[PDB]
Amino acid sequence: AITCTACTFTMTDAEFAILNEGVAAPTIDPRGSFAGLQSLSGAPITASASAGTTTVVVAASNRNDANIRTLAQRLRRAAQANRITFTA
Amino acid sequence: DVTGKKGDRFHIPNIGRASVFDKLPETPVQLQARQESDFYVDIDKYKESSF
Repeated sequence: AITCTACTFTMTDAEFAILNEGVAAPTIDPRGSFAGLQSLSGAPITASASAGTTTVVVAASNRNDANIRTLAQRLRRAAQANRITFTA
Repeated sequence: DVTGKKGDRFHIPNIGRASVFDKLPETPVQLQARQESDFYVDIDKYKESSF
């Protein structure tokens, strides 16, 4: 069984607010870059904040390749458009 | 040739170079303005030869 056990991204609160359309960490804006993914068991993207750092994780039962690929593509396009450094 | 001879200082404004900025989504373009200098030249030499 091929399982994705971790797909997490680390950001600053400012960059996440730019990407989540100005909304805070625990809420995912429906018009943001983290919305419009494939939902298999609920909300496919979760976000948390801790001391200026926002962690964005694909949900436990929503980690198919489509969600991972689309999240990576959205992050790349958003970083290129907004001139946000994407250091690996 | 300033033989018209109406004035003592002559000014020639300088023109600088514009900047280029990244265009971000949902962000207005950055407007650019430059404060430019000028080059001034004087009429100051008056020479004579007499006998």
